[PDB]
Amino acid sequence: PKMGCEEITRKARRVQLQPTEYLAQHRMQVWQLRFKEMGPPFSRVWVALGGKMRRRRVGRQVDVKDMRYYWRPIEPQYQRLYMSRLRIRDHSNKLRQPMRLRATNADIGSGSSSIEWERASNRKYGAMLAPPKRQDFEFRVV
Amino acid sequence: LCDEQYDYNKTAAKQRMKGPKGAKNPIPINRFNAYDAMKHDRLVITEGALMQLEDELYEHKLQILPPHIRNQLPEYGYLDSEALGDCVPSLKTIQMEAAARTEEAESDMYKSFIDNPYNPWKDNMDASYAVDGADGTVQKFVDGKKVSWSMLS
Amino acid sequence: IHKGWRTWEYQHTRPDPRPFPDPPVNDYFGRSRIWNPIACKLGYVRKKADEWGWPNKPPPPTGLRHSQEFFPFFFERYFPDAEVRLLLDSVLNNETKRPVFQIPCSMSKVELVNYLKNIYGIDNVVRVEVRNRRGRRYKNEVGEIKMMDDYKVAVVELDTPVSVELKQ
Amino acid sequence: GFTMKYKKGTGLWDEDHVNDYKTNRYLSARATMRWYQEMERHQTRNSLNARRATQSHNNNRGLHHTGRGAFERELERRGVQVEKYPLTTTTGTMRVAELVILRRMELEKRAEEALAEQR
Amino acid sequence: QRKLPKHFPVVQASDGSSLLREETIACMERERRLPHNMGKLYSYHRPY
Amino acid sequence: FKQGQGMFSHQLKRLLQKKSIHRYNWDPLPMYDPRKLVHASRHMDVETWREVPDPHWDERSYLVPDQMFYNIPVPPEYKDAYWWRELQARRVQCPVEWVSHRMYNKGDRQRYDFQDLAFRKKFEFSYEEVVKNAKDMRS
RNA sequence: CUAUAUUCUUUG
RNA sequence: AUUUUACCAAUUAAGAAGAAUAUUAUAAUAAUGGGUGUCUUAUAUUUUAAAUAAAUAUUUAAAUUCCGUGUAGUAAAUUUAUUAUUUGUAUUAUUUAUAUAAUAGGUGUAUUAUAUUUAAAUUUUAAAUUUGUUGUUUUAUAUUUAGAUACAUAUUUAUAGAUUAAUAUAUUUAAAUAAUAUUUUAAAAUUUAUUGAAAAAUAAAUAUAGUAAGAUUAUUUUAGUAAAUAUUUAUUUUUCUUUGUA
Ligand SMILES: NC(=O)c1ccc[n+]([C@@H]2O[C@H](COP(=O)([O-])OP(=O)(O)OC[C@H]3O[C@@H](n4cnc5c(N)ncnc54)[C@H](O)[C@@H]3O)[C@@H](O)[C@H]2O)c1
Ligand SMILES: [Mg+2]
Ligand SMILES: [Mg+2]
Ligand SMILES: [Mg+2]
Ligand SMILES: [Mg+2]
Repeated sequence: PKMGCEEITRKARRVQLQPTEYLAQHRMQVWQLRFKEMGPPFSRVWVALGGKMRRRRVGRQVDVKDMRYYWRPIEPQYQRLYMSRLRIRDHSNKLRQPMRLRATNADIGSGSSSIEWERASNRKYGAMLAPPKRQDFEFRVV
Repeated sequence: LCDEQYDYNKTAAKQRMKGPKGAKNPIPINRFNAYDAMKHDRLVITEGALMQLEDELYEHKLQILPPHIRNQLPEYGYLDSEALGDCVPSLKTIQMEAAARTEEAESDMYKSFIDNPYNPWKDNMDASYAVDGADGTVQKFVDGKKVSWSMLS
Repeated sequence: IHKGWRTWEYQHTRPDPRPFPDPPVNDYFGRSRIWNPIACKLGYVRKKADEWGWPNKPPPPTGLRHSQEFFPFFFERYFPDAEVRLLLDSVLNNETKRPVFQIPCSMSKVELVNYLKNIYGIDNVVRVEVRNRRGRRYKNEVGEIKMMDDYKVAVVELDTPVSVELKQ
Repeated sequence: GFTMKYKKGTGLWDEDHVNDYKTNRYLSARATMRWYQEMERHQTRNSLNARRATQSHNNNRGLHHTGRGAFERELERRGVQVEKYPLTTTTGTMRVAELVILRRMELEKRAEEALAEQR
Repeated sequence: QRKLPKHFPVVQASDGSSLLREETIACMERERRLPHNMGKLYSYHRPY
Repeated sequence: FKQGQGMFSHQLKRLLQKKSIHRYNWDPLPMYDPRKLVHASRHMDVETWREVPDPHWDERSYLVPDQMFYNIPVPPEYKDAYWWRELQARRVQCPVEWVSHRMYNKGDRQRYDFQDLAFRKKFEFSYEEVVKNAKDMRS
């Protein structure tokens, strides 16, 4: 489940297709506020600023204070650790490359450039990232 | 050839889809393939089929060529086009000759209409354009008359 | 609903209730069998097919339906149906004053006497004793339980002793 | 939802743009006929239903089965062409085909004698 | 095309009138209880 | 008692499963009796002291449905108390759960009438009709 | 982390 | 003679209407609650109410308790839509049964160790668990059968960005554009809806369980031991020999 079963011969439940997660689910914005990734293809740092700052500034020294204003690469473990959440969209697709922090223009256009979207004149050539159309001078949502 | 295969559940979206997961437009069974070629030994091809194959694969093979070669195609007479009318039209199938004569027949209803597909935008090079400052719009004018159409919502 | 179940993974179909209902038909062919008082649609609809054609024919005026002339009453008055049958072992070669009849259960003691008077011409009947015996149940060789129709045993007491002789 | 309604008849033949996931490798002599039955009844069922639904719906809205109202009813009385683009009718689209065919047959006489003249 | 499933019994007159169908059904049923033809039963559970 | 090894309690578990006859008895109106409103608002003819059979009465009249009468004529001004059994007559005559299947599939939303819960087939063409209706338009 | 600091500087 | 010592052995082809209108998915045309062995009567046969549901939806952006929340008409009645017992065993695939038994009169020993016949020699039940790595605990009578899911692969039409907090800026080389999955069995619990007595029972869910746990299916193999280890992969950096470094 066997041709004898009183279990299966009386219908109970029927399981449906299960919905998939948001394709971008794992690019969480708490990363996108803190860091930014910089790099040439196949080598890219994520860089951040330092916190020692907003508790005690005074009395310490100016050098140790302004060692805080530099962009710095995150430690590689943390970078691998955060990148790993971006690598889980395709396992066993070895020929792929991980998702970036901020969506590039190719990654915006890829969702309208398919052959399943070509009749959708909404969301073509990017829409939701442009400012909205001026509404009819009598336009009202009531 | 084959039609492009579209997937309208590529994410999960429609749940009451029974289906498989994947292309929702699989190649139908009466096409030519490797399996049924390997099973049956003699391949019997009618000349209509030959002509149709060559016809649908022509542009395909032309695009593949390196660009210093594609430039010589018009010089060699490969690219002579019936639409432009440098040659007499070519041999087509029955159905395509039917469609073609259909358009030959229906080309006369678009003459006096400004949306004529066979002569669109004939009014460009006598046209004036005027930028409105009260609300951003650029409106077309011919003979002081506003030709351009403000869109509806 | 402190916590919502995952209901989005089920397609919509009603599961069978686990204390599953048994089928309404009565399988017990024994002594203690109960007639079911509950009336389904099919009873009334089959009535309606029986009395007048319900699907096709238009219904007769109520005055007819509720009158003696209405067909199932008409046909019952002028074409009665009863199997009033006799156990022979009561009337065989012994002289017996009390023959024993099998009777449809819807007959009274009076209706039997009327039956025997007007049809069989049996004009002396002191009285009738009545039993209701559940029909005879038997299994055949496949084990199909079958029950012959219910009957009424009437001991019918006469004035003159009656025998039916067997020539040996 | 969005199942791509616009691609339904787009295909050159009757059997494409149809999701056919019930199938086999080898199709027998009558399974093939079954396939050719299924496809054309898939087109015909879906077309005749879409005819019936709208004809019935137009009839329930009190107008002509075409969706052609009283106004357009008046225009046809007065001999006015009622629409902008008079697309080819059924009889026309049959006529094209047969004239093409009747060209091709004649040509296949002439070619026959041509080739027999050479050979 | 059939107007009743193949496995339904035919209960009707030869004319096709359904006038008597309940009598016919009743008859068939009392007949399935105790067939008139029926020979000696070989069962140990016997009506008498 | 339904719990036992006895056969009476064996029947009662089964016999009690069949479904009783259902009709929709739509509620009585004891205090507004529509059938006595025929005698409302009628002029008297004073010779015979019977009612005057006014021909204007029967076009202003509002027909109040019920089960054991066909319809009951009522003067219009009094129609407003009968608003519920106008909605019970137009209703489908069952629990809506029995007929609910008309609702869920798409083809039966378009072909069936849902106004104040009357599930009833709209007018719908046969196939030959559809064919000859689409044929004489040459489409 | 939230508030007060709003120029290259500053609080809990 | 009254009597031929004691001990020592298996593994079976199956005799047959005792397996088919068979199991599962598949049919986008019917459908007021199926009830036969049924059958007056309805004062006693009423289920309705703008909400996520027997109606179940084609992207990765922006924004929001910063950290589980996200894609908008595709054509306007247009063809994703709740189908079904025969006008093909309906078609296509898929799965399938523990009724049934002559089997052989003796090869090793005969004063105690345990299969290989020349005698001897040699032998602690495996798994999991323990990391002071066991002396502890749990499972296993046997035969047969059921039993658990990360895509080891990308051939011509064809094209790929860095940067600022921001506005901006522009010296400056790649690319096989697809996503759908993620062990397994188990608490004490919770929540919802009924019944009963003066919390219990019945019916629904896939709650969580590295200090509770237990299982996890294919031998004859071919590189070692933050820091380690593992997978894929990289550098011929100088001496007399030698060196796994990344
Ligand atoms: N986003 C848009 O608004 C949008 C998008 C694509 C194309 N268009 C085109 O813009 C033009 C007008 O748009 P709108 O929204 O202002 O009006 P509309 O298209 O909403 O309405 C136009 C009216 O004129 C009819 N019409 C359209 N094309 C016609 C034609 N070619 N010949 C005769 N009648 C025709 C329309 O069917 C309708 O009756 C049309 O070509 C429309 O298809 C507009
Ligand atoms: Mg239907
Ligand atoms: Mg057997
Ligand atoms: Mg044990
Ligand atoms: Mg096994």
